[PDB]
Amino acid sequence: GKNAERELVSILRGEGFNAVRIPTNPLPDIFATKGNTLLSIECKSTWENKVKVKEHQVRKLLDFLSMFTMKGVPLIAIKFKQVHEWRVLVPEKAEDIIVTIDNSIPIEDLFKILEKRIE
Repeated sequence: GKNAERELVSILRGEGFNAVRIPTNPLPDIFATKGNTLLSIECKSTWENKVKVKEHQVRKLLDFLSMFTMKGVPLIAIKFKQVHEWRVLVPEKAEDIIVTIDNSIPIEDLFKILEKRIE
């Protein structure tokens, strides 16, 4: 998963986030900040149209956010290679989630929203 993580970090940095991959278990794949916003990211790349993220993976994203007094947004960021698009889902609670192209949004749509939330 390292190449996809590097690509995502590069995207986030291009978008003005300070983003870093955390070397590899208890921590998110990537975290990124811009202003008072902290993204806690599970990053996945797939040729399938869906990806399963386990409860404990989501929990790790949330626990990481709980460490900081920033406005946290947990994110499952998936490069859905079969549509050549990074899409994201913001987990609302720690549970098993199947992220699909249909229940995710383009990462650029997220960035558009975050631009408003930071503004």
